[PDB]
Amino acid sequence: MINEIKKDAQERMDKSVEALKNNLSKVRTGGGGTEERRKDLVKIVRGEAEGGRVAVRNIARDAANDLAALGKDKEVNWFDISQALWEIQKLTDVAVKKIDEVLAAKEKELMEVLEHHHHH
Repeated sequence: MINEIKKDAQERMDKSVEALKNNLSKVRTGGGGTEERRKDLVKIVRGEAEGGRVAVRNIARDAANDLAALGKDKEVNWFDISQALWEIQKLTDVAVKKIDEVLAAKEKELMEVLEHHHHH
């Protein structure tokens, strides 16, 4: 079951990160804005990013709990469970780092005034 748990977890986390990108692509200025108005949009995407983090962490937790439940099975090695929990932790770390990077790039896009934007 271990391999399945780890696989599902990677797939669900990848799914969460892609959903975040999808959702963030809807948040946009339409080609310009005052600093204040662009910050309104930044607050929204910050909220969504934390939603992504929550989702990813929830997935990791479900996974760890599914792993621990295997304990009851004497055929399952303690060391395989231990390794698998370490892998789940790595997956969360990678996923959160990506969400953080996605958020930083999105905020910069929202805030930075470019020559082709309508100016205020």
